[PDB]
Amino acid sequence: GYQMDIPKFKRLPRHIAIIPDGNRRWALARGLEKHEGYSSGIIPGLEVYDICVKIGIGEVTFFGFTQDNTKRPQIQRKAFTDACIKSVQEIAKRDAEILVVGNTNSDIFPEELLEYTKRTKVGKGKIKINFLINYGWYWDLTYAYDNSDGKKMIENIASAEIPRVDLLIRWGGRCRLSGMLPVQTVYSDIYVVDEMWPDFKPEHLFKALEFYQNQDITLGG
Amino acid sequence: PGYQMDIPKFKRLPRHIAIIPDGNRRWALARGLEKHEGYSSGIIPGLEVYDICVKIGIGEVTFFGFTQDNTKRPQIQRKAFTDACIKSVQEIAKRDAEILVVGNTNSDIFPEELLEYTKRTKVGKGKIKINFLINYGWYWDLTYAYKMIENIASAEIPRVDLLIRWGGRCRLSGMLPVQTVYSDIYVVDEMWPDFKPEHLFKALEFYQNQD
Ligand SMILES: CC(C)=CCC/C(C)=C/CC/C(C)=C/COC(CO)CO
Ligand SMILES: CC(C)=CCC/C(C)=C/CC/C(C)=C/COC(CO)CO
Repeated sequence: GYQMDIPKFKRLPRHIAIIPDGNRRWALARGLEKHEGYSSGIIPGLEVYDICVKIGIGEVTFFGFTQDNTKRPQIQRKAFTDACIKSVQEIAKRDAEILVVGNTNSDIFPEELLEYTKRTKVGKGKIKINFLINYGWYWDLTYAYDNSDGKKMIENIASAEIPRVDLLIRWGGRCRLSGMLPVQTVYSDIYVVDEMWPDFKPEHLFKALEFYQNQDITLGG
Repeated sequence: PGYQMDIPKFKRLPRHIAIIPDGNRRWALARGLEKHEGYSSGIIPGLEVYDICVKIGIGEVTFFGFTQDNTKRPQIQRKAFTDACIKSVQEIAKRDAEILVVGNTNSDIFPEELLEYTKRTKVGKGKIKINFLINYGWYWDLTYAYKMIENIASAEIPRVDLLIRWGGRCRLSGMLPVQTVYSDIYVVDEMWPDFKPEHLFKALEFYQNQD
């Protein structure tokens, strides 16, 4: 990417979840149409990827779009779907183990991303990058209720390949999960960046990691 | 002008508030008390939240009491938080509420005293729903189903609009994963025993400012 001066951390999360929210508000603030902000959301994700590789984060899960999101106008659906496709394809030009998780039994799931629905090594690998594409919390839990029993259910949710989230970072100033991986996020420390996702700065992630290293982790204990 | 600051008028209210009354052990340690001594100082704060919610007309409040995960803690701490949870429900039972306790009753950790409240119980004039999670667990809740999603253990408890957590941590600690998927979360840095009405007022200001 480009040269940064990255702070030293005493403790790092194994698995970060990213909610790249605020693209529509960012676009409206600059006098663009709501849907135009998604096309300015790709380079921020590449900056997150570059920082995580440099500091040695093992796994990053990006919130792409949910089944709930596909209720929005067509022009928005096309914009966020196009940006999700480009994002996965950009990580595919780099060093990663890519996994896409979402409901592939839908016309809404992009054909371009089917190849990534089993973990796929690109370049040298050595960081796990997950994308939630046509994901839904309800679809995720009900996958287990249908296809499992009892103790087995939890192990058989749709997102079962994605492990517990240590740190969840959300851009766009809202403090809410928007149904991201309810099972993996029961204990996650949540950090909210007030700036919209397209206004990403390395300091956003540095401040989130400073927050994480200051937390007492009990995982329900 | 009066003893207490007046309860503000809010332009938007949540239908359902979740409360995580965290920080009791850190509060106790900071005062030079033993870890388990914080819990008994967390009961009056709950009654203050109850009183304020009745005054503004909040429809439903769910209090995080203790989880199955929490019963991994030392016996002296388990007895302290269990005793304080029992007292809390009994104090609401002397007032005006529709009380529901949700939790795994199939345990010698679940207090016999609260079995009568595992079906929704109208006390006094009712007019507010008060829920307590007692020996609750997210894993127990989701697996209880064994349509299935609508038959989770906590099915009677609706979507949480606003979740307020004391003790400065921004995390759910497995509180109602299904009901909290879209919840707005407000964190109070002060430990729960240091509850002030302004904590709840600022949380409600936060909620009414959301889009
Ligand atoms: C690693 C890389 C390269 C990109 C990762 C970030 C990403 C998926 C950017 C695509 C833009 C996008 C649809 C963000 C999703 O925002 C959601 C919440 O607000 C839905 O509207
Ligand atoms: C409505 C009323 C009156 C009281 C409700 C609050 C209550 C049950 C107090 C009881 C003691 C207490 C605070 C327990 C909470 O501790 C948990 C959080 O950290 C442990 O996991």
